[PDB]
Amino acid sequence: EAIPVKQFVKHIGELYSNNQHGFSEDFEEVQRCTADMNITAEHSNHPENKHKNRYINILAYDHSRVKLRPLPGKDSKHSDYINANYVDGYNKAKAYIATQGPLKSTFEDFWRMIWEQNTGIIVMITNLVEKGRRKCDQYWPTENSEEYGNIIVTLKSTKIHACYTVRRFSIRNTKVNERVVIQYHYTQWPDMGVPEYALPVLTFVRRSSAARMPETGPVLVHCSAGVGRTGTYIVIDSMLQQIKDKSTVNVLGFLKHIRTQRNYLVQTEEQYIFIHDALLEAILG
Repeated sequence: EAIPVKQFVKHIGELYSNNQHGFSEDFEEVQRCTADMNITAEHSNHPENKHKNRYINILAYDHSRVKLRPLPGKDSKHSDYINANYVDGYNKAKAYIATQGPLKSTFEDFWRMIWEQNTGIIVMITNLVEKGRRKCDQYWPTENSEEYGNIIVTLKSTKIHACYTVRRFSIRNTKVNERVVIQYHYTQWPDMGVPEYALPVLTFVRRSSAARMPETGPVLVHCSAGVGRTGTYIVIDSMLQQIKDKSTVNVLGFLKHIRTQRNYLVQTEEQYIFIHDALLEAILG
């Protein structure tokens, strides 16, 4: 259960103490927290869906997976699949869709999901290629328009900040009519480990979070696998909201809960520590 901000701040000092022993214990607990739950991901594992997964070991649990409307005709059965899950936010079920960086073979699925779920904000926390590893394919028009199945995406504006870029698109469903989608793209996450300074990430979280408008669909959050940095964002954003609303915090409880909705959310102990670093800076700022 939640603890007051004052207690949380001291708890961080305790977690760091003794060569970070407490952070290691908490993280192991997270890693083991769904071990006995027998959570299935049959759809992710289906041979027909194999090419739709960026990473063989990164699944979308069946009970929380985002489903695409099936397409009529041949191979309709597995046309409902995307590697993506609903994930809760602070006091809001299904506040996010956590998903992998789309593949060229999944661009149509990705934009169809955006249309069908009424998503208005995309949070992207990766570069396309990082230290020679392809992490995500470019699913948006560099300029003008690109067509992804029945969704035509038009670039309207690009605003460049030191640590992130904001791209506004107009999208049109050729079978419907037009909607605004804003992509908050974080461009300075290091190729290895976590950012040295939490401040630019906090700023990115605050601004991208503030852009969520009432009565819209879940905010789409993705990185490469859609678990490590994606989980990190989700925990930070949710805990900031909790602190604002209640002056309490529940990082470990909240993270254990969302592990039930998508595998490996907050993938590394370094990310788990970074969450605390970021929340401490927010509290002190």
